[PDB]
Amino acid sequence: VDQPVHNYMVKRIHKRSLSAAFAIASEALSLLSNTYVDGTEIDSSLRIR
Amino acid sequence: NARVPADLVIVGDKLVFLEALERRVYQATRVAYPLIGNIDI
Amino acid sequence: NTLNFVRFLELGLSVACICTKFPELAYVRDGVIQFEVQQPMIARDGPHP
Repeated sequence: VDQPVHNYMVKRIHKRSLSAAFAIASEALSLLSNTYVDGTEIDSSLRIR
Repeated sequence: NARVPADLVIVGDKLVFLEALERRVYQATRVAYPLIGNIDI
Repeated sequence: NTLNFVRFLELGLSVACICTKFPELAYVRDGVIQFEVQQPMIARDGPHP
């Protein structure tokens, strides 16, 4: 004669990640970090670019 | 919810999506598409 | 007999090209056209660059 059976299981998490790169040239850093020194008609176009 | 254009097929008695995502993703990039796997005989 | 006159644009070959008038073509040394095509990317994990 058979009797009922219960089961218990445990699963854990597993950690992954994503990575994506993004580069800025040194000329663009020098353009963006003037700190209120530029502002002529030709630096504005390079800053916009 | 949102209404999204994506085709649905029915097999057996189950309603399933059927995606072949090759044009939206894995297009114009340097990654190899999965489901193009290899076997050895 | 009378000859039948055919115009270029009435053909079905006219959809395969974009024609435009240009009077001073003989003074063009090297005409030039550009393309600027950008590509997407996939973010992933693992010891890949």
